[PDB]
Amino acid sequence: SPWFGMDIGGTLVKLSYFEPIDITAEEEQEEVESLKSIRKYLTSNVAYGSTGIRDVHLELKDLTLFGRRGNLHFIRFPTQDLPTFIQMGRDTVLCATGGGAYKFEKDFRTIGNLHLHKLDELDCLVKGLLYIDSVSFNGQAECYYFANASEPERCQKMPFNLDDPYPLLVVNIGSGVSILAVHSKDNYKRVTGTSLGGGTFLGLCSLLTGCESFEEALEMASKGDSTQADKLVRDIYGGDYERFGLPGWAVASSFGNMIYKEKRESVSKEDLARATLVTITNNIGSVARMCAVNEKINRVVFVGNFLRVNTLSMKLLAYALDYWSKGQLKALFLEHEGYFGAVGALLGLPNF
Amino acid sequence: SPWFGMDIGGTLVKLSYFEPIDITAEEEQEEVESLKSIRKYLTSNVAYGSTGIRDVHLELKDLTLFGRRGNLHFIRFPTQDLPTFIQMGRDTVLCATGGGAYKFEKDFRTIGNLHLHKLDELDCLVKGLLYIDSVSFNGQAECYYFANASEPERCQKMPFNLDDPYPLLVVNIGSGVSILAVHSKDNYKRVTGTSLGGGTFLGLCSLLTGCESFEEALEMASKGDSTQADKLVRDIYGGDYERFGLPGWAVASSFGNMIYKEKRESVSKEDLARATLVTITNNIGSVARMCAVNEKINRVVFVGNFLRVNTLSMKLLAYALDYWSKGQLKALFLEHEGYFGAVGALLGLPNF
Ligand SMILES: Nc1ncnc2c1ncn2[C@@H]1O[C@H](COP(=O)(O)OP(=O)(O)NP(=O)(O)O)[C@@H](O)[C@H]1O
Ligand SMILES: Nc1ncnc2c1ncn2[C@@H]1O[C@H](COP(=O)(O)OP(=O)(O)NP(=O)(O)O)[C@@H](O)[C@H]1O
Ligand SMILES: CCS(=O)(=O)Nc1cccc(CC(=O)N2CCN(c3ccc(Cl)nn3)CC2)c1
Ligand SMILES: CCS(=O)(=O)Nc1cccc(CC(=O)N2CCN(c3ccc(Cl)nn3)CC2)c1
Ligand SMILES: [Mg+2]
Ligand SMILES: [Mg+2]
Repeated sequence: SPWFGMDIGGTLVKLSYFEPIDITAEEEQEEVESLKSIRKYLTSNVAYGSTGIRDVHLELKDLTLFGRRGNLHFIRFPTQDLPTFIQMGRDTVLCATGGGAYKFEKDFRTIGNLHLHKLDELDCLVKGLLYIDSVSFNGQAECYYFANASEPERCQKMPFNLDDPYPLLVVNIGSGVSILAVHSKDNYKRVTGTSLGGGTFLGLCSLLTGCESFEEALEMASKGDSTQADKLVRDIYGGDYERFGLPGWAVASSFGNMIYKEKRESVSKEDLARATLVTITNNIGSVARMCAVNEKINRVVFVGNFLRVNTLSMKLLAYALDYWSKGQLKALFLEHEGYFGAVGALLGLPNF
Repeated sequence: SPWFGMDIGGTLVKLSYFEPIDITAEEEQEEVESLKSIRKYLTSNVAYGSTGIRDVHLELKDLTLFGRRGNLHFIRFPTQDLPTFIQMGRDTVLCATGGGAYKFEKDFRTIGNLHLHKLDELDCLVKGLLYIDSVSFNGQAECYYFANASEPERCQKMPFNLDDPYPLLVVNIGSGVSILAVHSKDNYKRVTGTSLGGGTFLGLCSLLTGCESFEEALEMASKGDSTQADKLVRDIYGGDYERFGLPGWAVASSFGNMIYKEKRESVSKEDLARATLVTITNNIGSVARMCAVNEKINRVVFVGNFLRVNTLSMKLLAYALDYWSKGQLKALFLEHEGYFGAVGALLGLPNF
């Protein structure tokens, strides 16, 4: 049976596959032809169907897992296309997490003799994050931060060490946002959550700009000016609100300038895309800072796929968390953002 | 000179006017004709120009202020129409607060011999809130709450006593949101703020629904179904996420269902109006709960004009704060929501 780990989220399905590389000549013969077909199909292709993609750059090579050496692959496709994935399988023990592990449980059982073990989203995320950081990113650091995020000419990506990870605040930005407090390998809790996450950015941007992909929305946002839609502190005061340390550039009312008809007619759809990204990202950073202060944790790590190929939100989170906390909080990022739940699910395989 | 108090916000100008009713026959003669014209104009009309409105139902009658008896009037008009207000005046000591007191300072000085004293937004709000509650709403309670907000058949407006107000968390929902911690009459601080406030609701609703007024947006929202645009917990899990006490009706991703083109074509503009209101209101309630727990305050009072003639957001805030805090936090409301800054400004008159 192939070694899979699956995280079926509200938007994307994340799959981690361990490809054995220490296969003996005897094991090759005893290998069923289906096992050879799936290993070939997954390793000989980087695009599966019309919506499946293998993130080759994230592959962990020559990893010792469950006593065998192999390569850890990372694959994603939209949850909307899961019925196609299941239909291909109908023509194995599967450890699955995320909300879709429960919603689509009966659908997975349509595969004959398939064993489905539902694992919790929290346990898989924590165990997956701690594991990937422990085995490193092919010798490189899994965790990184943006040094000197306050100054753009110095803002550069730099590695960060998590050999003593606790305490840790995990901000999972998926369709929504989940915030976890990790005090030990077995002591972690979900602090809170907010429904304004990646789905809000993509949903609002589609309504406002007509964008047809997450990548197209980011490209629109890169060419836009969010101040054309947002009302700033200087729009209300004429300058900085120094009594409470609020600079003039700070946003006072997101989309606040859109109450005037003349500015709705002048705003570009690139501006609305940027304003949507800024609004969602700033609110997540503010909520993350509030939970960090209440939980008394100074390291805040951001995961989920809202931040993939999304450097603007990362830089925005890095600058915001450093400025507003006056340097006491650290925004941290991980190379394998959206796959930790799938890895944690795969790590539950020996328990069955 | 007339006794005015003005709060020039980013969206609305709030004006409090004390009309003397104990005027003697000698004072009437010594009264200049301009003083008689303005008192007549403000008391003989409920609509000033095309955008000014006097909230007659909020008037405080037979109030003893500064040693004289009189009526306290409450008037509002859009900040966009302030140049008209100033032009009418050009053809008096004015205590003004809000961001517009600084932005439009030079404009007020165009009125000959006018004395403009800028007062801070925080001091006027706290002093205005505590004053109106102390003198009551014509014998009735200024503060009220929604009892049994968990059960709709029992949810009813009930008075609330604030004779010992401290501690108190004030959530000022204007264009943005400001959150204040009030520990005493002279010990209060701005905890934090979020740019997702009333301006975000009105701005986004105008972009999505083409609404042309705050009242029209609320009427659209009353006829809509926010679940047509929001992705719920049951949309991701198929039911309740009982591991973390999340019911199936809870929103997992605001506007999250709008990532699918088929649902963007099926959603009504009434649904988008409701989803905008719910998204903004729920996020404010969640932020208010987080600040209340960190500040260790159990009474959260909501002010600003985002909640005027807006019972849905009030009921939403009342239900959310009671449910998610498991009954430990209380959502409180005040009859004179958006005028406390203007009252506090007027109360600074003896200091000049
Ligand atoms: N190719 C993509 N398609 C859709 N969304 C993408 C894509 N790439 C990045 N994203 C962003 O990543 C977010 C989803 O991230 P993800 O962590 O996978 O959430 P999820 O697990 O599927 N939902 P949830 O059940 O709440 O965890 C989307 O809302 C987008 O903002
Ligand atoms: N007639 C109205 N016109 C516009 N907005 C209204 C109106 N009535 C209620 N509102 C709502 O009330 C919000 C403004 O409330 P308000 O407390 O007066 O803010 P403000 O003080 O002018 N802005 P700020 O400078 O940030 O305090 C608007 O964003 C609307 O959501
Ligand atoms: C990965 C879990 S998921 O699959 O269910 N998706 C998901 C993603 C983000 C948020 C949520 C919902 C959530 O966490 N809530 C707790 C905090 N809330 C509030 C709201 C108002 C108030 Cl006054 N107080 N608290 C709103 C409800 C779900
Ligand atoms: C009445 C005062 S006003 O006139 O200036 N209007 C106004 C209304 C609401 C909010 C604001 C701005 C504000 O309070 N901020 C502090 C908290 N923020 C963040 C953002 C990200 C992070 Cl990581 N941490 N903190 C954002 C900035 C202004
Ligand atoms: Mg997820
Ligand atoms: Mg205001």
